[PDB]
Amino acid sequence: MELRHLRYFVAVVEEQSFTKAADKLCIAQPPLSRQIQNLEEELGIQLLERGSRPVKTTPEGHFFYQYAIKLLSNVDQMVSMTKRIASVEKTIRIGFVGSLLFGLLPRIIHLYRQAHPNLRIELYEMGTKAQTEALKEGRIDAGFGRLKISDPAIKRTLLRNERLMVAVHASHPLNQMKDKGVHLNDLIDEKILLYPSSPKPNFSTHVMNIFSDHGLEPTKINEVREVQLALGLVAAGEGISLVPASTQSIQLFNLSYVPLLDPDAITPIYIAVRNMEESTYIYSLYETIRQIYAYEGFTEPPNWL
Amino acid sequence: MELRHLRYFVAVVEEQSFTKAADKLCIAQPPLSRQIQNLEEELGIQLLERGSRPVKTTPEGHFFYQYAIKLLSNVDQMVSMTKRIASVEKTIRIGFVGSLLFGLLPRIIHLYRQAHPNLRIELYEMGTKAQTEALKEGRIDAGFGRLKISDPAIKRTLLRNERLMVAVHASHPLNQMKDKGVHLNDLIDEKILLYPSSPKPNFSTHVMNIFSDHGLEPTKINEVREVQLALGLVAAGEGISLVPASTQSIQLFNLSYVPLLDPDAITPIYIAVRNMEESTYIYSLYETIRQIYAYEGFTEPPN
Ligand SMILES: [Cl-]
Ligand SMILES: [Cl-]
Repeated sequence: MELRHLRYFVAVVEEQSFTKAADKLCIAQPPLSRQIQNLEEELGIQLLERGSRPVKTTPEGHFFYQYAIKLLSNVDQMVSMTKRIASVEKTIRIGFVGSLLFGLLPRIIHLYRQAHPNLRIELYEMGTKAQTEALKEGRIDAGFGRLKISDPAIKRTLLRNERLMVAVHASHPLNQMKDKGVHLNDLIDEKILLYPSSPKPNFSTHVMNIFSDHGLEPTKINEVREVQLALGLVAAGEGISLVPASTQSIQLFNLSYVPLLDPDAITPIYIAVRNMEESTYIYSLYETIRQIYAYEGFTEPPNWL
Repeated sequence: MELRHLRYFVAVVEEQSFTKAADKLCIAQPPLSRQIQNLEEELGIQLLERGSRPVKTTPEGHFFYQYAIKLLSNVDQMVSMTKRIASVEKTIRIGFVGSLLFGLLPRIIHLYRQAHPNLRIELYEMGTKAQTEALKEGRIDAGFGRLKISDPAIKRTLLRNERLMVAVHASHPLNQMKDKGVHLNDLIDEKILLYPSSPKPNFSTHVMNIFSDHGLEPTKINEVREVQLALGLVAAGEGISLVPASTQSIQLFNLSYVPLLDPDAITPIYIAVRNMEESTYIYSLYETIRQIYAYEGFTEPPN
């Protein structure tokens, strides 16, 4: 038998009518009656005095109603009880892009971590496209990326614009311009290393937008898998690359970082959250970004609160 | 006739009586009435209602008044302009891109002409790359553009960030969001008409960039010759199109413009001058823009 068999019987007994029971179940009278019939023909006992109005129970049905109500109610309790032991431990899932690993994100996470010793924190290297998908889908709670998001269900805050830099070998003509800087236009015809080869749109997309925003489109490009390969290939003299300033966490012999003069040769750092987000766990993260930044001397991101 | 007659005629219609107009000019009304009489016979047409004392003008008389306030207003401009001329004749050459003709540019230029009555201004339509190599060579002295410029021989300053908008046929579903606007995301699958088809970079580049900033690369795209075509075709039920806000200068039956909600769905406007530029004419140009920008409630920059 079914619980549906029971809920139907119970609705008929209480209402003492087949109509007030089918309407309160939002079903038709025929299927309702047929199911209780199927219940009776399965038990071998008649529960209802059918034909006598208002509908009432057989003595056997009168006992069955009492056990049925309890059993339905114990199903209700089971479900509830089962839901009480489940899902105690709070988890915050944070998505981020690999390039952000060389900046402040780690120390930010560590601090937030000290602030919440009872919180499970899961970290996932993901791109902005996946982050947006994972956010809307609940899979993550806060994303960090370099590429703006086109999606109304999501909200981006710009945390800080970060300066682009030209990684060059030490013998390169441009290295003579290390102190002062070069312009994007000075790079236009060099072999340029773009990275990562990871799913678009990634940092290579951004670099190209920067050149395109400045009327430029370099033909000598060569996409490479990762940032260390970029730098590594540069320090072997394959060519130049464009990297965030924070990437200067990586120093390789004869690898020389060189500023850009173009006021808009910048890569922004965003935090993305679901549009209607309000967890104190995210604001606490946000506050932690504000705390670290001031500590470091960057301008603070604006008020959540 | 003489200016006397027009001035004399102006006061009688401004101040509605013969004696009250005579008070304004501090002269006798016996000859004043003769002068206005002397005007109508020369024309061979009456200008005022014969005997009516409210007072009021005739069909042809009223038209003449407005013509007169315009002429008299220009004789003052003749007087005022002639005192502040310049030195026999300089030429300032200005480069701009076509899309700027729909915004505040021509009104800036028009008011600029007024500051320098004797100045020969020379307008040249050209894209950014061409404005660069033209400023470096002296062939222009300012360049109004929509593209960023890796300098360094060139100083550019951001004047304003014009909103982008989506041109759509009024039947299009997006047109529901006419007073609420949309996001680029909604355009991902749309038929998008990019303009123009000149040498790149140009506005199409920019739009392809704007989409790129946001992690979007549309596939259903056509590049068309220019803005009118793009709009024309949008009306012709051919697709959608991304325009600067000022394109709404062009209005077509069943065309409607949807605003974009994305914060960076924008088209910047830059003046570009030679790095070491301190000419008074250019400084003057800067201030006209600030003058105009102020008038329209927009932001002034430290130029
Ligand atoms: Cl960082
Ligand atoms: Cl404008």
